[PDB]
Amino acid sequence: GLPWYRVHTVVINDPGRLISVHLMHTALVAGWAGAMTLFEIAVFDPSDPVLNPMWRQGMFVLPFLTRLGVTQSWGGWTISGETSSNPGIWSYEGAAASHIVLSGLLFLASVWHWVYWDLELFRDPRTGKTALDLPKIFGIHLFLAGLLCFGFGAFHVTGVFGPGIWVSDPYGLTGSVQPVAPSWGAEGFDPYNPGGVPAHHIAAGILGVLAGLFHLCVRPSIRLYFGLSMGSIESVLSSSIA
Amino acid sequence: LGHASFKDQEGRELFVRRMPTFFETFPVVLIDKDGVVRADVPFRKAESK
Amino acid sequence: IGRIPLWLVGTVVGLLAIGLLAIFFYGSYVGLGSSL
Amino acid sequence: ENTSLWARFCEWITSTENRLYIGWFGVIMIPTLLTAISVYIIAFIAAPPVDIDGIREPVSGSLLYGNNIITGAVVPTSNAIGLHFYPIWEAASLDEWLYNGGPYQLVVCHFFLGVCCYMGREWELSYRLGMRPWIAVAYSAPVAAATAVFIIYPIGQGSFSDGMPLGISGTFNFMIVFQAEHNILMHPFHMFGVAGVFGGSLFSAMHGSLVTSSLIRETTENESANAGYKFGQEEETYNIVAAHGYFGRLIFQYASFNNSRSLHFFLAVWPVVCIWLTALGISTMAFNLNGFNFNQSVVDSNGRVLNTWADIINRANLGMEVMHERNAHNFPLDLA
Amino acid sequence: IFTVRWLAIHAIAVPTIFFLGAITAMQFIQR
Amino acid sequence: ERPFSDILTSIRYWVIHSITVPSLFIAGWLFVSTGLAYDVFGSPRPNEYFTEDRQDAPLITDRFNALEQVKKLSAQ
Amino acid sequence: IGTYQEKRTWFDDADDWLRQDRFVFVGWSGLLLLPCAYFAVGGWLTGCTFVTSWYTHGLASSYIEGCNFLTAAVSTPANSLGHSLLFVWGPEAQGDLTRWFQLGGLWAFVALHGAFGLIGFMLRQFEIARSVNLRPYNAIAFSAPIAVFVSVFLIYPLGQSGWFFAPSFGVASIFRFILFFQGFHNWTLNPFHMMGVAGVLGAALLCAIHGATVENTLFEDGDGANTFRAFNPTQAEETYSMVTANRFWSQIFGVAFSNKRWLHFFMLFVPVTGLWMSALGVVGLALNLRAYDFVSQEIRAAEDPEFETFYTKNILLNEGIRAWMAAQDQPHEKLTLPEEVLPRGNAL
Amino acid sequence: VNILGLTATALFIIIPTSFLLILYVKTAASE
Amino acid sequence: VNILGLTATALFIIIPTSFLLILYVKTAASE
Amino acid sequence: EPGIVTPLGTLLRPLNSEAGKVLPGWGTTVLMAVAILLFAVFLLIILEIYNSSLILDGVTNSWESLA
Amino acid sequence: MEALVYTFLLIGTLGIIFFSIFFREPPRIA
Amino acid sequence: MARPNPNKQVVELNRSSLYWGLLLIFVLAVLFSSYIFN
Amino acid sequence: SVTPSLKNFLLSLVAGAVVLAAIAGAVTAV
Amino acid sequence: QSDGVFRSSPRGWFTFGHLSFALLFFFGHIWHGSRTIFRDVFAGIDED
Ligand code: CLA
Ligand code: CLA
Ligand code: CLA
Ligand code: CLA
Ligand SMILES: C=Cc1c(C)c2cc3nc(c4c5[nH]c(cc6nc(cc1[nH]2)C(C)=C6CC)c(C)c5C(=O)[C@@H]4C(=O)OC)[C@@H](CCC(=O)OC/C=C(\C)CCC[C@H](C)CCC[C@H](C)CCCC(C)C)[C@@H]3C
Ligand SMILES: CC(C)=CCC/C(C)=C/CC/C(C)=C/CC/C(C)=C/CC/C(C)=C/CC/C(C)=C/CC/C(C)=C/CC/C(C)=C/CC/C(C)=C/CC1=CC(=O)C(C)=C(C)C1=O
Ligand SMILES: CCCCCCCCCCCCCCCCCC(=O)OC[C@H](COP(=O)(O)O)OC(=O)CCCCCCCCCCCCCCCCC
Ligand SMILES: CC1=C(/C=C/C(C)=C/C=C/C(C)=C/C=C/C=C(C)/C=C/C=C(C)/C=C/C2=C(C)CCCC2(C)C)C(C)(C)CCC1
Ligand SMILES: CC1=C(/C=C/C(C)=C/C=C/C(C)=C/C=C/C=C(C)/C=C/C=C(C)/C=C/C2=C(C)CCCC2(C)C)C(C)(C)CCC1
Ligand SMILES: CC1=C(/C=C/C(C)=C\C=C\C(C)=C\C=C\C=C(C)\C=C\C=C(C)\C=C\C2=C(C)CCCC2(C)C)C(C)(C)CCC1
Ligand code: OEX
Ligand SMILES: [Cl-]
Ligand SMILES: [Fe+2]
Repeated sequence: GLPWYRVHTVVINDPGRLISVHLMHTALVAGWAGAMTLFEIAVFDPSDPVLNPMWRQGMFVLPFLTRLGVTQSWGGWTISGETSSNPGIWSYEGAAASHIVLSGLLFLASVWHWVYWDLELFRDPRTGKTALDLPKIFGIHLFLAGLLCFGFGAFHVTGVFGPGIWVSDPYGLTGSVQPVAPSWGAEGFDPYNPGGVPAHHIAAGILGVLAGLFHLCVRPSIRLYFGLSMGSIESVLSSSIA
Repeated sequence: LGHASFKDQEGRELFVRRMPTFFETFPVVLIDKDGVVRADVPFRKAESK
Repeated sequence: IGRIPLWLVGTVVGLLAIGLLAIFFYGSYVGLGSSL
Repeated sequence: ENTSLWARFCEWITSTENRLYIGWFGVIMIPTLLTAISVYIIAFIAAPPVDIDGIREPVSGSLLYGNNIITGAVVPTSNAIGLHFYPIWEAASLDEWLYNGGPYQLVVCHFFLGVCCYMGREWELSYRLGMRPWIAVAYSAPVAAATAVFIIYPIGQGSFSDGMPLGISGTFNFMIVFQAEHNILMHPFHMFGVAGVFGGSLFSAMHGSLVTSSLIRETTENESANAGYKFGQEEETYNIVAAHGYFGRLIFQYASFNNSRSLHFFLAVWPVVCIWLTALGISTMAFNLNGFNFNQSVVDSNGRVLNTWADIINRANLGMEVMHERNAHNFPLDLA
Repeated sequence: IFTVRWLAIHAIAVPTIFFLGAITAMQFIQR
Repeated sequence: ERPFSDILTSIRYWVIHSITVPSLFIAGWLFVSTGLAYDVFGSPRPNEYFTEDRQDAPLITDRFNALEQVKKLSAQ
Repeated sequence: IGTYQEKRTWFDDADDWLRQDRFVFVGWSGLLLLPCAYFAVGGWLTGCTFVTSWYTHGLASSYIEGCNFLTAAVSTPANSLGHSLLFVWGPEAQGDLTRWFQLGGLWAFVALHGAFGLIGFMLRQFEIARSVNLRPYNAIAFSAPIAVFVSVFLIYPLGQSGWFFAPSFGVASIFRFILFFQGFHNWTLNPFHMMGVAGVLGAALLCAIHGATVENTLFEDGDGANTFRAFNPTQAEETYSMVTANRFWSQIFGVAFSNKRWLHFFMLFVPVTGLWMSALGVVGLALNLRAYDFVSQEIRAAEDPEFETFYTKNILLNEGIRAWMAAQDQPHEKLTLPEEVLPRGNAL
Repeated sequence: VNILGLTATALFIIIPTSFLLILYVKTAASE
Repeated sequence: VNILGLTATALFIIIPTSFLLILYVKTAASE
Repeated sequence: EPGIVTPLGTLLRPLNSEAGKVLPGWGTTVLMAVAILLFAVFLLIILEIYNSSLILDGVTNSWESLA
Repeated sequence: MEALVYTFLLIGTLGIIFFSIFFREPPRIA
Repeated sequence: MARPNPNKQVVELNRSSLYWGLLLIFVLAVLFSSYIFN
Repeated sequence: SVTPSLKNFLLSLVAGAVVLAAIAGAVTAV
Repeated sequence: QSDGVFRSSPRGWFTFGHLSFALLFFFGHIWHGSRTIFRDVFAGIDED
């Protein structure tokens, strides 16, 4: 029988059950993000933006919420020391509740994929067996990642639609969330330059879109398919982990 | 609490040797502008200079 | 083609190796690194 | 005809039918050890503080006196006793017997007798099972190490307080003070011991990987490969020729073990002889033979001292030496 | 010559003898 | 096949190794006895460890001008 | 392969030449292993022979200065260089090989080439195991010391101020590095190091006990007093009695192995797990996340001066290491620490 | 930390122990 | 009893749930 | 026997049909060599900029880059 | 309160040792 | 392939592996309790 | 412009390509 | 009720956890790549 450390090997050959367990893990991660944000807001003391900031209070995902734009809270305060007149729906608790309801919906989707696993979409019609066209799935995922990265780099960080990112003075005294102009020069590869992030995300998104379109268009070769075992799920698991 | 400036009897400005990252307990040394050790909190406190 | 005995070759090589190691050990008491 | 009481007792003692073989070595191994475990559990739980250095500064060492598992340790005997024998009857009261470190001597003596008779019992069961008897010869290396760190070093330094404390933080204290005294890192015997344990880990991984890699396919991928091995079988479970060929084209062809008997003998002999060497290194340090001393060895043409890595090790030894037993030295030279 | 065995032995044998000669020479270097 | 039992027992092997190995030994001897080792590897001689400007261990204390500063702090 | 014609090309010719029996197997990994490992070992042997340490550490670390095999080392670069890769074409060496040897770039050369040689050697075990059709448990085990090398020689100095606090390649320099973690980190007290010690000691015990058990539970197969000539490689029978071994260790120790595959897997598992735990501990120490003190015991000892333990003795000893080490261990700090402030006990 | 560590230790000594007991009894009751 | 309640409630949950789970998987293992 | 037929499954059906349909020969592995070597060059460039082993006219590689 | 936790963990460990020694699965020898 | 799942597997954990798991958990707890309690 | 560090880096890339070609030539020369 | 010893930043905890997880996933990638290349011999050897 299967040993205790081989239990998940039951879903190597099942794409529907694989999607179900991926959704279950993804729901667990989203629920943890929401629960952690609620816990940190519950134990958070905003009574000193200067001498007792969030990194002095051991806040983990609060800087990550802050860095991308979430600065106001539903508690009627702002981490910069101001007063939130109307934080809207995208506050710290708002993002946490959104993560919680996303976790619930993903749990329901995981249950549905666990039950309705036998979908002929997972079966190739040439032989009737269950198989996945991993190069084409990778092309779709790379194309989607390219669109998402380019949108994040051209609409969120640049501020034409989003709020921008956290920009400050070199000594970190003021600090705020501003839209940032992309630096297409060598200074854009300056690690401390905030303008590198929009330029990098725009260029990487465009190149990922092109690579995904190429992967959708062109099939692999005999030598590569038999060498890296592109028809195997442990190969893509190994490389994704890498 | 404000910046601490240390002075000896004849008026030279001594400064503390800031403890590096690797050390958790560091000997306290008040060393001058020229880099000569002028005062400390001596562990010996007998035949201490 | 097997003219010289392998045991004699090994004895000569081991003698040179032992004498060379003795030379190195003698060099630890004279010259540099000998505290003198 | 086996009716007399001593014949029946001898047959029961030498009986291989017991769950654990006792034997005539076990008739000493069992009571001495169970004495040592009993007093060791009791001391580790509720031992009052012990004046290890003889300077009337006691060390708690026990959990009920505020120690955790890492810091908990049976403290060595008082330095005033030294190498004197201190049983309970040689003390007027249990209070001073515990204050002076008597449990440490009792545990050390009973443990030495127990490991010696465990080695004898290993030989005895090898004899009564028709086996070759050198398993006890292999076990003579950890026994040598324990004797060197519990009895031989106290003998060489003149005090049981100088032995390894029965614990974890006490063990680290023993190692640190020992480095201060003897510079054990710079000793060839300790170097062979370190090479032996590192090579023992290497060879354990090598042999296990070679055998587990070369198991004959007798199961599927949904069941454990261990289920392919049936106990009591005579058929071989792995390809010795394939494993030897893999090792030969991995490292060297003519410098590889093509014989499993020689390979297993090498696996047996390497860490055992290296632990023998390091136990003898500790025992030679007990008589103050010490490691390599290279303090101020590299000197330039003008005679100025050129410091080396051995000089930095000397600085570490100084830092340990000026701090170990911070109140037990009334004089500069540490001859005790 | 010009074999893999020859090259593999020589790449670790020629510098070994050269360095052994150098270390033997510097044994006799006095202060 | 040359299982090392023929090459190590042949005078044909040993007539050319009776000159090459001693030649390499003499080359290694002269490489350090002529100061070439100190030249190419930058190791200081026993008489040049300390200069007149400094009587202690040198310190690099810089990164981007380390070449020029180690040239200044070396024994010329 | 796979009922295809598979027209021969230069790749197939190269694969055919690389995967051929010879003295030292090359393979594809030999295109990286042989130069990387050869240059790493040769660089270490050259640094231990000629290249000095007078400018990086102010120390003698080669045979040409008077150091022997134990005290010679390829020294780490200076802390002011930080984590610079110290290329010979970099901004520090700038093409000068002689000054590059004096700048400590040989350490970075040897370390990077040795890391890539470790990668190539484990790829070599992978490629040989695929050539002879064996499972790669050898390099699954060899993943452990590569992780140890990475965590110790790369991850730890990367987390610290620079390559200066990396281990210099040499015996006494490793001893200095070891005593440095004793004094500055209390690396013995770290539970991950505790698991590493347990793994190595258990692996050595397993190796010794398995060799002794096999060699002492052998079958006769004799007509000769030397058992080593009583073995035939081409056979399908066991030469040591597993049943007798199991009975002996069940009646001596209490438990015994009944599965040879599980026994050898355990002999694989113990050192790999121990070395990986030690690597995790060194990664923790890379950020000075030390298991240095027990806080409750510290407050108890501070509020009650009659409470002495071996742990407090170790704390005092580590303070002694840091104090009597810093001045001559870190020349960049310029710690001209006076005598009167150095901790010192009664007399001695 | 005096009792939060107690709770963490309790959870660590039960949850995988209970899980292992589930698997062990699930195998032991099947012949 | 602020966290004594924690440890008491914890063990009161743990011991019967582990007991019942062990005997249940004993039942369910045999078909 | 076919599985559970769904409109979404029939819509995404041609996206997963050619399981095992590959190109003959080596395909675009020269393009593999070109792309992978340029990516290694770019990655090395990034590493040298961030390690300060390569200095440019416009980069600073410090917190005053925020200035 | 920590000492009782330590003593409980160690007596549980000795219990597991005694259990593994004396109530182990017998070898089947089949 | 059918209405029931064809990849129906039985998880096994024998008594020796139970011994190893219990010892691993208890020894890890003994080792790390002094650090968690601090 | 072309800094000295960038120029030395480009020459390093050229030298790496040269030594890779030399290794390939030594391999194909058997 | 602070104890008096210095603590670690969220940056430090992030880096420590991610480096430990990075080495663990290096091992995971090794194990899965070994299972990838050696999938046919995962149950043993061919013995032929
Ligand atoms: C996203 C990465 C990833 C993925 C998808 C997989 C997937 C898989 N692994 Mg793998 N592995 C990974 C990473 C990953 N692994 C890493 C990083 C390591 C190094 C530690 C390993 C080491 C490893 C080994 C040694 C083995 C597998 C095996 C397997 C297969 C069966 C797993 C199973 O049922 O065990 C069951 C798991 C449990 C019963 C619980 C384990 C308890 C853990 C130790 C503590 C609980 C963790 C906690 C809940 C969450 C923390 C994780 C999070 C912070 C990331 C499966 C397909 C097995 C295999 O090869 O199949 C034949 C196997 O032998 N993996
Ligand atoms: C579209 C839905 C959505 C949205 C809008 C958000 C939004 C947010 N999430 Mg979130 N999350 C989601 C889904 C979503 N999440 C899901 C489904 C999960 C479960 C997996 C999570 C789990 C999660 C966690 C655990 C956390 C968040 C956090 C956050 C907040 C900060 C994000 C951050 O950390 O920045 C940065 C994000 C990154 C650095 C990700 C980098 C992606 C890498 C670089 C991709 C590279 C690989 C790629 C394939 C290569 C492409 C190749 C190219 C050529 C194309 C933010 C408000 C954080 C938080 O603060 O809690 C509230 C937090 O810790 N989320
Ligand atoms: C890698 C991700 C990550 C990181 C970087 C952090 C970082 C941080 N967390 Mg957090 N946390 C995480 C994941 C993470 N967390 C998750 C997944 C959870 C859900 C369980 C939590 C729940 C959580 C809470 C409730 C709290 C924090 C808090 C904190 C902050 C204080 C430091 C600390 O954690 O104590 C020290 C960390 C350690 C000592 C790590 C232990 C080292 C290893 C894991 C031990 C090895 C395991 C061992 C075998 C187990 C045996 C022990 C047994 C005997 C009991 C810190 C910045 C505290 C805070 O400041 O409030 C915001 C706080 O109260 N975290
Ligand atoms: C101990 C190291 C190690 C080992 C044994 C393996 C082993 C394996 N890897 Mg892997 N890999 C590694 C490290 C390692 N890798 C690292 C660090 C990465 C980056 C995260 C990768 C990324 C990776 C990917 C993406 C893939 C593999 C794959 C594989 C498998 C196929 C064989 C192969 O192509 O190997 C790998 C070959 C190498 C590691 C050689 C690379 C070395 C280059 C050529 C030298 C570069 C030097 C250059 C001058 C840079 C120096 C600059 C300086 C400043 C540092 C195999 C099981 C493939 C697979 O299918 O898995 C099943 C695959 O998909 N690996
Ligand atoms: C310090 C102890 C130690 C040493 C010296 C060592 C050495 C070795 N192990 C090997 C193998 C193994 N090691 C294994 C498990 C282990 N090995 C361990 C510990 C060690 N392993 C431990 C603890 C384990 C258990 C996890 C396995 C499983 C294998 C093998 O498969 C293999 C073998 O067949 O063994 C018989 C050999 C193949 C190395 C090689 O060619 O790489 C290529 C050469 C390189 C990379 C050049 C070295 C450059 C190094 C990394 C940096 C420079 C260092 C200088 C050259 C020397 C500095 C010396 C000072 C530090 C004193 C090599 C002799
Ligand atoms: C009051 C009291 C009790 C005070 C004491 C307090 C105290 C000191 C507490 C601490 C105690 C404690 C356990 C501390 C250790 C903590 C610690 C560091 C734990 C490490 C934990 C851990 C997971 C580490 C990871 C590394 C790891 C996996 C280690 C495993 C080590 C391990 C079990 C090794 C095996 C040891 C060993 C004895 C093997 C014997 C093997 C054996 C029986 C072989 C015989 C044999 C051989 C054959 O060849 C054949 C053929 C047969 C048939 C056969 O039989
Ligand atoms: C949490 C609270 C519960 C904790 C549970 C802890 C349990 C500890 C109980 C104390 C252990 C004492 C075991 C004594 C068993 C004697 C019976 C026997 O050995 O077989 C008889 C058996 C009888 O013959 P047979 O039944 O025909 O096989 O053979 C013998 O006569 C040998 C007698 C050996 C005597 C030595 C006693 C065992 C020493 C090792 C115990 C070490 C103490 C530490 C315990 C943990 C490590 C194991
Ligand atoms: C042990 C430990 C660890 C791990 C950890 C983890 C793994 C974590 C976690 C965690 C988690 C995992 C958490 C969580 C949470 C969750 C939640 C909180 C959830 C949710 C959900 C909900 C609530 C839903 C609801 C609903 C439904 C039901 C459906 C419909 C919709 C709705 C929404 C209504 C480590 C190793 C790291 C170390 C440290 C410690
Ligand atoms: C650095 C570098 C490089 C590289 C190099 C190389 C790679 C080489 C080499 C080299 C080498 C590789 C050397 C060596 C050395 C060695 C030696 C010096 C040896 C030894 C040994 C001994 C001395 C001992 C012996 C003995 C005896 C007699 C007794 C008993 C046994 C024994 C074995 C112990 C180049 C320039 C390219 C570039 C730049 C960088
Ligand atoms: C280890 C080994 C080996 C070997 C090595 C060697 C090299 C050895 C040697 C050795 C030798 C080379 C020896 C010699 C010797 C001599 C002798 C042993 C003698 C004698 C005698 C006597 C007793 C004397 C006397 C006298 C006197 C008293 C005085 C004067 C007169 C006379 C001289 C008469 C080999 C590698 C092969 C193989 C492996 C193992
Ligand atoms: O007791 Mn334990 O450690 Ca033999 O040295 Mn003298 O005494 Mn005391 O000092 Mn150093
Ligand atoms: Cl002490
Ligand atoms: Fe074996």
